[PDB]
Amino acid sequence: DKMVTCIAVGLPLLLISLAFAQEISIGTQISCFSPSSFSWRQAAFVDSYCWAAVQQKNSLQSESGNLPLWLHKFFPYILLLFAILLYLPPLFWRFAAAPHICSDLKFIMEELDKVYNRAIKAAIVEQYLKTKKNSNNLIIKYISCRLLTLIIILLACIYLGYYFSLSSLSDEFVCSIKSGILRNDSTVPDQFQCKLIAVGIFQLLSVINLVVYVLLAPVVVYTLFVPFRQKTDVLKVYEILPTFDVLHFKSEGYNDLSLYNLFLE
Amino acid sequence: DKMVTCIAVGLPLLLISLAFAQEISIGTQISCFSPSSFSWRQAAFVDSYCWAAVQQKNSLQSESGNLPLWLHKFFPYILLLFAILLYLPPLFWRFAAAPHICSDLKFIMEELDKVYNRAIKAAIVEQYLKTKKNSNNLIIKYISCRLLTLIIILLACIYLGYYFSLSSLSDEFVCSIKSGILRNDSTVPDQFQCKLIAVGIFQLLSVINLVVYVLLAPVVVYTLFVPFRQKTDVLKVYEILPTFDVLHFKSEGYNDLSLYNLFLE
Amino acid sequence: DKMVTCIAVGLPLLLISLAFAQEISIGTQISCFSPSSFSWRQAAFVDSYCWAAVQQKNSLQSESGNLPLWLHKFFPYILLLFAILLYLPPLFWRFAAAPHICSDLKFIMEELDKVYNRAIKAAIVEQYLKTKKNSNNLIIKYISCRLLTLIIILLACIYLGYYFSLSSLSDEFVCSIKSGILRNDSTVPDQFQCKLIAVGIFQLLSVINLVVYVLLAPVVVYTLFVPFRQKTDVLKVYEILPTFDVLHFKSEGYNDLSLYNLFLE
Amino acid sequence: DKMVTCIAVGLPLLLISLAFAQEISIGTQISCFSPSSFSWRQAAFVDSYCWAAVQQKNSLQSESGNLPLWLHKFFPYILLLFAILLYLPPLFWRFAAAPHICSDLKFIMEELDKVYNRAIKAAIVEQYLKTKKNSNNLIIKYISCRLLTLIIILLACIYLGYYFSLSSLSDEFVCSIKSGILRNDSTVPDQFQCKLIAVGIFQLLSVINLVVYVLLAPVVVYTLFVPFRQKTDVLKVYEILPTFDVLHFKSEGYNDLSLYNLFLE
Amino acid sequence: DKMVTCIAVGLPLLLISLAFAQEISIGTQISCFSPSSFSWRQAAFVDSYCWAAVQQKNSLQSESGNLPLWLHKFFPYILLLFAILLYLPPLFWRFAAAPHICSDLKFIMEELDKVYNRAIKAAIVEQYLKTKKNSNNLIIKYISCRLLTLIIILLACIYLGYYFSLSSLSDEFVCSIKSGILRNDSTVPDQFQCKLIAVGIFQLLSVINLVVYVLLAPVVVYTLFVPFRQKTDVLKVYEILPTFDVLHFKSEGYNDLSLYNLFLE
Amino acid sequence: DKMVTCIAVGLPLLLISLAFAQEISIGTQISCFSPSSFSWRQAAFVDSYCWAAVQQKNSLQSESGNLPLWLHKFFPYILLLFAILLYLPPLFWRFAAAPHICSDLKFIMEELDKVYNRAIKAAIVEQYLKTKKNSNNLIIKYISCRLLTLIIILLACIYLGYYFSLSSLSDEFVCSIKSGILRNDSTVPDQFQCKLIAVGIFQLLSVINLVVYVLLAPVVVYTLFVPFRQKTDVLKVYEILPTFDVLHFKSEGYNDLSLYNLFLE
Amino acid sequence: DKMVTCIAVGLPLLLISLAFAQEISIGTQISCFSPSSFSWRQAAFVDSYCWAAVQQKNSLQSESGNLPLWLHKFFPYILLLFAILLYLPPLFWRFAAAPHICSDLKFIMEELDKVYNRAIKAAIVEQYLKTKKNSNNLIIKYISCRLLTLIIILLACIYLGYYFSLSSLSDEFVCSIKSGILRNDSTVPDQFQCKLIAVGIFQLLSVINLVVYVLLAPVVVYTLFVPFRQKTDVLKVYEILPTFDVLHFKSEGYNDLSLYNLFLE
Repeated sequence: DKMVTCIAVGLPLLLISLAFAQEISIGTQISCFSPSSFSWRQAAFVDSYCWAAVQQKNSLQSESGNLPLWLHKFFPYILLLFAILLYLPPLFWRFAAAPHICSDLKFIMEELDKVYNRAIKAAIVEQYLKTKKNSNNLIIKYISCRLLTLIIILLACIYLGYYFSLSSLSDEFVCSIKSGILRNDSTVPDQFQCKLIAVGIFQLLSVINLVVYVLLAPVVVYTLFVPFRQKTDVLKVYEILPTFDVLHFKSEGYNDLSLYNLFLE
Repeated sequence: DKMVTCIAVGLPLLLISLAFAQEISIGTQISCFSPSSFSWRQAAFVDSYCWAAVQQKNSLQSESGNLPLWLHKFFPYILLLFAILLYLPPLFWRFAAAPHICSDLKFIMEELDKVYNRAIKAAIVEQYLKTKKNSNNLIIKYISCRLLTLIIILLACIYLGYYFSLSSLSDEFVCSIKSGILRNDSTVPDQFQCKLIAVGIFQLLSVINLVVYVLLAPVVVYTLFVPFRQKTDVLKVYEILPTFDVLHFKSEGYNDLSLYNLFLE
Repeated sequence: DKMVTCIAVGLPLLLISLAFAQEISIGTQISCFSPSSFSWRQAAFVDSYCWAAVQQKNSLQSESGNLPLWLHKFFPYILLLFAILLYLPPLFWRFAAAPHICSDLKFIMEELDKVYNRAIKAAIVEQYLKTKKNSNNLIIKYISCRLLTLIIILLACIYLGYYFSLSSLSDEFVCSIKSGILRNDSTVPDQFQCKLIAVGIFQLLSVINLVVYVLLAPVVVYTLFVPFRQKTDVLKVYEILPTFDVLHFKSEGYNDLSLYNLFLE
Repeated sequence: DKMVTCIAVGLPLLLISLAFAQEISIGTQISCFSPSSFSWRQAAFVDSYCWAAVQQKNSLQSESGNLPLWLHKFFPYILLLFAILLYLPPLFWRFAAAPHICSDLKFIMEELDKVYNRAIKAAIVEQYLKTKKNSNNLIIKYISCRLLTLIIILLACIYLGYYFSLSSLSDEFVCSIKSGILRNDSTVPDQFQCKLIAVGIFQLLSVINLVVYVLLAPVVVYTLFVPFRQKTDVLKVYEILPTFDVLHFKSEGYNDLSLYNLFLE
Repeated sequence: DKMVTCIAVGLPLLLISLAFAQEISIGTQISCFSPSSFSWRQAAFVDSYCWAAVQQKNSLQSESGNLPLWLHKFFPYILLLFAILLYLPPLFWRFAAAPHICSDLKFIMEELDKVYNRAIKAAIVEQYLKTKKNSNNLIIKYISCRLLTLIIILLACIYLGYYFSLSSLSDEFVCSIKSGILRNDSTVPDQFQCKLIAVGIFQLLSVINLVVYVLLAPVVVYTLFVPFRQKTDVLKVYEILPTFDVLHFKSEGYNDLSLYNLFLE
Repeated sequence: DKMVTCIAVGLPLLLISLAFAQEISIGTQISCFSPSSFSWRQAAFVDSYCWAAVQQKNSLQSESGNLPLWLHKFFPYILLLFAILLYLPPLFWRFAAAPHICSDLKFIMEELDKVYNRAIKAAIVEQYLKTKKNSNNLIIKYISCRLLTLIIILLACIYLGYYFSLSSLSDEFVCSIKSGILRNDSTVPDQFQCKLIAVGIFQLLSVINLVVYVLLAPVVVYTLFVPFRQKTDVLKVYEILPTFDVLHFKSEGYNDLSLYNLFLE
Repeated sequence: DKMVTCIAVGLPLLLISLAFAQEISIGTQISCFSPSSFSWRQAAFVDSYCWAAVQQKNSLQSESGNLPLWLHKFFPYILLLFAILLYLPPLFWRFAAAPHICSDLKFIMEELDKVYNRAIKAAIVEQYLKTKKNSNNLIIKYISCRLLTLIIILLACIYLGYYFSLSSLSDEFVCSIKSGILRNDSTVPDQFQCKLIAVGIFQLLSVINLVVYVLLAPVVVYTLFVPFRQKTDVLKVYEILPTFDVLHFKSEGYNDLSLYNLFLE
């Protein structure tokens, strides 16, 4: 549990703290080039016009190549989704298996105090491996979120891995008010070479979250390999090995593991 | 309870966190095109004038087609309503059935310790199925909110499903101060091609809440199908099957379900 | 209690959350039309002048018809009053009847454990209906707030019902600085067709609170009808029926209502 | 206690919530009429000059009649004083009589369990009226704050009652920089017809707090009339009647008042 | 304790709430008269220049009379000092005498239960006045803060009493940039009749805190007069009378003072 | 402990509250003299340029004398360091001696209840002075922070004592953009007599923290003088006298010090 | 534990408080030199353009020498990383060894109460050194983070040590809009000698965090030297000496270390 909950608590909390670190350094959102003192409010109009008309013109206006790319407006907006989608398998395990694993904890704790009163009588345990001898496909419904956590983290490395080769010239784009000319065909200049403020802190943030998840994907791969090195195959681990390390979850007793020191002599 | 409370807690909390994610990225609300440096305050006057006169002119001024459409001013305002209307059936069940289901929990817990002291005597339960043999239309008054939660989520998919085909050209609209000409008929230009700032984050938010509710409406449909696969029809499930899974609600005991392991041998 | 406290907790909390939803979308408060770049501060002076001189000129300056109507300056200001006036009858019942109803709860709980020890002896209750046989006009002093809650909710539907037919042209009004001409009679233009920013979110908020209270006034009317269908008239319900449903208030016991299951066989 | 603490808790909390309702709708504080684009900062200078020179010129500059009236700068500032001066008699009673009334509560609770063990023996109280037969002028030191709460509420109705007849033309006042002419006698215009922004929400707030206190002053007058209708004069109520209703303060027991039901038969 | 802690808690809390009441109504800090549209930033430069050069020119530039008077820049800054200096003697008594007075409370409570078990035996106390017969100059180290609280409150009435006769014309002062002329001797006007914004709420705050402390200094004088009217001089009160009223500090018992009612008969 | 923790809690809290009192009255940070309406943004550019180029030019540009003095940019920045460096010896004693002094407290409390049960037997203690007869250089590792607190407070009086004689003319300094001339040698004026806003509240804050620490340095000197007047030299105080006053730390008992009253007779 | 947790708690908390001390004194982020009143919004456009185009031009535009150096945009951004990377080894030890060291604490506490009941019998312990005689490479997996904390702190002194010799002239850089000329080749000036606002508080913050870590790196080196001076080599310390000082972790008893005082006589 603890090596799983370490990642499953610290990593979306890391990503939401990093999203807030983005959110402090916002300032404004976009700047456009107003044509040399024609007003103040017309400049903010053109700026908000082009920041609203990024997604809208499906034709070619930036001549960038695959220019319908939605121009990375949404990194707090995407990172919120990715943090809560990594947060949902802990919520699923904590709201659909924690009473059942608490009953399993009560079972193994009455089993260990049964061993304790067997040692008290030394001044039945033999059946409890047979109590967990059945099929029990139900703990494989718990193991599926451990693969489902690898699913979102793998595509995040493909999502942010798209963000590097995007960011050559996907920031300075050319925008217009063509329907503004369509009113009068008289006055306003056509194109304004605007530019987003965001990639100065966004592009060098796709170093960090990418290199964190790539250097942690084998740690989540390693979550499905302790069931291989303790005499049982993945078809046969069904109840023991997803409880055997979970025997170390809450606490122990004065002789839960000191018998090994006692049986040593 | 738990598969119901999972959705009924996480989903309006999702929608209110997404409403706050909208509320951080507001900035301003609308920009209008002031006619080339005639003042500063007259520009904000025209801008607030047209943002106040969206709903008012019932005649044709945008030439958009069904242009009395109220121009999506209200998405935090609508989403607040939809979050609290999804929040109200949990409030109704928690304030009108939780003492009665707590009495049901006390009844089934004294029933299970009656089974426990029957096992203690092995070192009356036979009547308790007959205690719940009556009509009891009262739990069908609890099942109605499970349909009433499907009611609001279904129309939300029709509400946001309206929002896509709306958003072709329901953003750039044309506005005027015609009563301003009616003062003097002298000076001010007539029409100003204003534009809302909102749909750049609103329209690509009607992807998310739509696709979440469509991929969760069969999960709320599935809330009325566990009463079909356990030997009783929906006319006959009245008390057992809305308590049978609710037997797994708070906790269990050392032998509430370990008898199956004991009766196995 | 619970069907009463459901409304009496959730509805003024709804109205104060909706007042805060108004308070987020304020922006500015009013815009006026400054005459074409005569200053910046004179524009804000004229704007604050007319937003301060709404109530003051009792003569006809808007030519609107019943134009001394105070021009809806006060909807957070009125809604705060209406929320706290709906909050005061719960405060009155909780600070003037909750120790007495706690003594009533202690009386009925010693009555039910008297029934319990009567069942223990089966291995005086007959007097307790006569303990509550008197006049007791004092619980009618508790029933008066249930009518007093209907009083404020009924006039709120007449208050907001006034707000629809008001809002035809009670927003664009004409204002002046006539005493400003009285200084010099030289320079300033006379009238400025100002306009409030508020009714774009205020008028379509008098849909919501109106239709909520109209669809909840029969629910508060229904609070005085359970005392009619249980063999006693409103002159004779004095103590039983305002305690009979209040017997279901805190909790019950293992045999407070399981005797009906026991007496069934 | 409870009918006293109802007012003494809810009413200064009402006035401080209403002061904060003023504090949200502030905006700016005063506007002055800058003479037609002479600068921006000189306009704010003149505005802050006249908002600082309201109290200073003791001679006649507004020609309003009793124009040294300090021009209602201070309504959050005065209302804070009036709220804390209504808050101080509850603080005085809670910090100078609550241990002594807790000892009185301990005395009457050991008196009622003395009655309880007298009823247990039925399977000395006769002295306790003589324990409270003395003079005890000390509870009259508690009754003085009930008159001292009427003192501040009465003058508040004279304070706000002054505010109506003030507000005819005590808002638009005329101000100058005469010492500014005394530098050069050259350039600046003399008088500026400024105007406070405050009375649009201040004057129609002296409806509310006035009509609340006038419709609650007989409720505080009624706090000194229950000691008249229970066989003792105000010279003779000294200990019984300011404890007799305070017998209903914390709670009761199973037979603190059920003896009346028992003695009925 | 309680009549001391009433003042010692409520009065610096009053002064810090009044300091925050100042802190809400700040707005800006000073306005200066920019010479008729020479820039915007030069106006704020001159304004911040003169608000920084108030204390600096020790020569005569205001021609006010004793014009090195530092021009009351510091009333939140001074009032913070005066609040914490009135807060420090409660901190000193609570951190240097509260365990010793808790031991004194434990001593007098075992003394009163010794009287209680003497009354139980009626079905040694005679030595305890001799236990407190010594010199004990140590409680005079507690009485010194009661004089030290009078020290700061007395000079505060001389500090704020200086503030009235100051405020005739200590607000409008004349300031320059003479070193600015020393650059070029060409362009900038010399003197600017600036004015502080502060005394409109500062001077009529030296009514309030002055008249509060003057009407409370005899209440702190009265703190050293109860030791005179109970048979002992101030040389002989050393332990009894600073504990005799402190016998009424925490609570009492069922017969701590009801013996007087018992010995009455 | 208590006379030490009084200073060690109240004094860095005083300095951080005074740093926040600085932080409220910031406003802007520096003003520069823009040459008579050449733009707005060039003025803020020059102002931020010179506030960034204070430390950079190591040559003579202010002609002030020892003008590389870094111009007191850092008083919240320095005061934060000095507050946390005075906060660190309490952290060191609380995280490296509080369990050991809690064991010492447990030892002296079992010693005092050993004296208590000796008095109970009157109806071994003689060894406990020999238990603390050894060398114990380890409490001298606790006494070193009491000298290390005097170290930082002494240099603070030399740090702020430098700040007075600095502040003659270390505020108005002359700055330029010489590399700006190096672009064109055409347009911009060379020098701008800027001035910091800070010393109006900074210089008259080096009165307060200086005079507080000078009037408290003998109080920290007095922390190493109680070990001289109780029969042992500083070489011999090792365990008794840094525990003897620490015997008065948590509490006492009914006869921890009342034996002196008992042995008096 | 405590000398380790002192640094491991206080030092990243120091660095994050110092990062927030940076975050309060931000103001703006960069200023550029707009060419003499050509607009307002074009100035902010050029400023945001060059603050976005710092990293982008990989060719020579600053002529600084190794000018692709990314120009220290990221000191809250880097310091957040360094604080959480110093925070992660405490998280690793607290989530992967604290239950095992709690079992070790339970083992040594039952060992000390075994010594206690041996002393009670004086009115088996001999095996417990042999219980910890094995290899136990597992505590060397705890000692690796103590080296891994030295890893990040060592490179931080090389990271900030790079920052001094960088900051000669890595602040004033030259930037252009060359693609802006490529539109028209007509109007805009080419180069703008902009300058970062950050190094006035950033460069003299690389004094502090550098000199803190250099004066604390031997304290973390000293964390691996107590295992050398207590008779065992680093190959043989495996369990005793990383538990021997951890015997002083939670608390002790009345005779856990008072036996040394008892065995002294």
